[PDB]
Amino acid sequence: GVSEVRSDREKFTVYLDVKHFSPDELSVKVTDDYVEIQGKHGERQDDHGYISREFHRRYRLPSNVDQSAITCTLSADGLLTLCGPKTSGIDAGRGDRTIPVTREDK
Amino acid sequence: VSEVRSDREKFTVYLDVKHFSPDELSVKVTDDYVEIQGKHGERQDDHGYISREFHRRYRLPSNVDQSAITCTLSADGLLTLCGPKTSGIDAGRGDRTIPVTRED
Repeated sequence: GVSEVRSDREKFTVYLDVKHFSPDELSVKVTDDYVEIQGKHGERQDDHGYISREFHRRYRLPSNVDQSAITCTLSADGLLTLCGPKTSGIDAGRGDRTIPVTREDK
Repeated sequence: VSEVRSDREKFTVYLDVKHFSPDELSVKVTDDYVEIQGKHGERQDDHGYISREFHRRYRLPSNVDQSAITCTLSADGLLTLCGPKTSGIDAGRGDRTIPVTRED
């Protein structure tokens, strides 16, 4: 559907279709071992109509994802990709933070 | 997800609202527009949680009888709004809340 999670020995990946949402309309944060994605997008419709859509998603993070290294990219086609590098050892990089939503130039 | 039809007899809106239970939907006529809202609180899904809200507005043709607009919702989550057209000036005009009826 709209939301898929993948996991291999190197990383944890979330793929979320957010078609028509702009980077400025998306907020991505790490909060309490979840990645939180919030979006609100409005647009005109035919004959004076209007549609607004809002959502709030939380994805549970495995303990071995390095929260400080999570990235978020948005494609032209509206695919949001969250990438969470996995780590071993002592440095966990755990902590709440705001993740920049970076549009890729493709 | 949306389609609007408008012929000499009626105005019809088809809208996919599959994520929303009937009680999570509100349809109103406000200042000659139809406003449809869907809102649900945090649900659990396989990977975490999700909440959603939408607000969709449609401008009504001046000759739709607002008082006669009906709204039904299919088991598959398709909303159908229908309003007959009438010739009389301001016939049936007025803000109202339109109950979303289950089709079964």
